[PDB]
Amino acid sequence: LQIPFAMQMAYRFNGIGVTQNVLYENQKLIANQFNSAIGKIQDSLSSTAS
Amino acid sequence: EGVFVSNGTHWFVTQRNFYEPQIITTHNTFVSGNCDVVIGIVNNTVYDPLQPELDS
Ligand SMILES: *[C@@H]1O[C@H](CO)[C@@H](O[C@@H]2O[C@H](CO)[C@@H](O)[C@H](O)[C@H]2NC(C)=O)[C@H](O)[C@H]1NC(C)=O
Ligand SMILES: *[C@@H]1O[C@H](CO)[C@@H](O[C@@H]2O[C@H](CO)[C@@H](O)[C@H](O)[C@H]2NC(C)=O)[C@H](O)[C@H]1NC(C)=O
Ligand SMILES: *[C@@H]1O[C@H](CO)[C@@H](O[C@@H]2O[C@H](CO)[C@@H](O)[C@H](O)[C@H]2NC(C)=O)[C@H](O)[C@H]1NC(C)=O
Ligand SMILES: *[C@@H]1O[C@H](CO)[C@@H](O)[C@H](O)[C@H]1NC(C)=O
Repeated sequence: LQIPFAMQMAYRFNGIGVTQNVLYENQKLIANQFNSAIGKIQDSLSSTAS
Repeated sequence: EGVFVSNGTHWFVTQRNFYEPQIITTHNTFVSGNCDVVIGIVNNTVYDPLQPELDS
């Protein structure tokens, strides 16, 4: 069933007991923290095989 | 507890796993802040069930 990704994340916030409006009011920050965090995965796996 | 949904002309709130449209009201919803913050918000009346009772 399709659902907009910002609304799928609002359901997933609401599932950990954080109210939906915490996402919609912080959506740019939450997206920046996510894009940054995947950038660290890419750097770590390039930096070391270990 | 639900999702906002439109049939193409009206707006309703429904539970997420079975289509059950309700009128949007001050019970079905909660406020947080002003209209300007949320990315992709829309405009509708929200019915307040007390107001017709204060009309008597
Ligand atoms: C919550 O933490 C985030 C970082 O995790 C803070 O976000 C930064 O805010 C400053 C301005 O105050 C910006 O210069 C940075 O670019 C922001 N970072 C990101 C990744 O967007 C945020 O300020 C913190 N909020 C509170 C209330 O403490
Ligand atoms: C969408 O929901 C409305 C409200 O339940 C449906 O009802 C009709 O809405 C039109 C205006 O769009 C009114 O003129 C009719 O009098 C309403 N009829 C009834 C039975 O209330 C509407 O049919 C629904 N569907 C669409 C495609 O808008
Ligand atoms: C949603 O409703 C608000 C409130 O009526 C609308 O904002 C006003 O729109 C008029 C017409 O463009 C402007 O003259 C006002 O200055 C606006 N007020 C503010 C505080 O911005 C808004 O345009 C509506 N949005 C949609 C998509 O219908
Ligand atoms: C949805 O995406 C389109 C581009 O495909 C954009 O123009 C529009 O402003 C977006 N609307 C909402 C409600 O996010």
